[PDB]
Amino acid sequence: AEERVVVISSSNSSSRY
Amino acid sequence: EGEYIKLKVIGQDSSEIHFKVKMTTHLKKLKESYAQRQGVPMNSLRFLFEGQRIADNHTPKELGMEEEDVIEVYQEQ
Repeated sequence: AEERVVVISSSNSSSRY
Repeated sequence: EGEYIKLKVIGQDSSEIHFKVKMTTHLKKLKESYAQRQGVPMNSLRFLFEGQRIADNHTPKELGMEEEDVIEVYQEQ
């Protein structure tokens, strides 16, 4: 298998619904 | 800004997926990503660090994790 690195990202008036 | 640390997640079949997380990251997000990528429900798995269960709201800081630490994934009991 190839190396696999996943980046976990950090944890509204423009909305229309 | 804080740095990412890179954790190795080892599955039942010895496969590995590495995750970059910050020391403040709640590890539920890693668990969800791992389960997604394995195509199984998150609640079918238990994630262990040095044999101890990793909680959804555990952080690497709380667990004393460092670069290249290992998480093992087992079937839920």
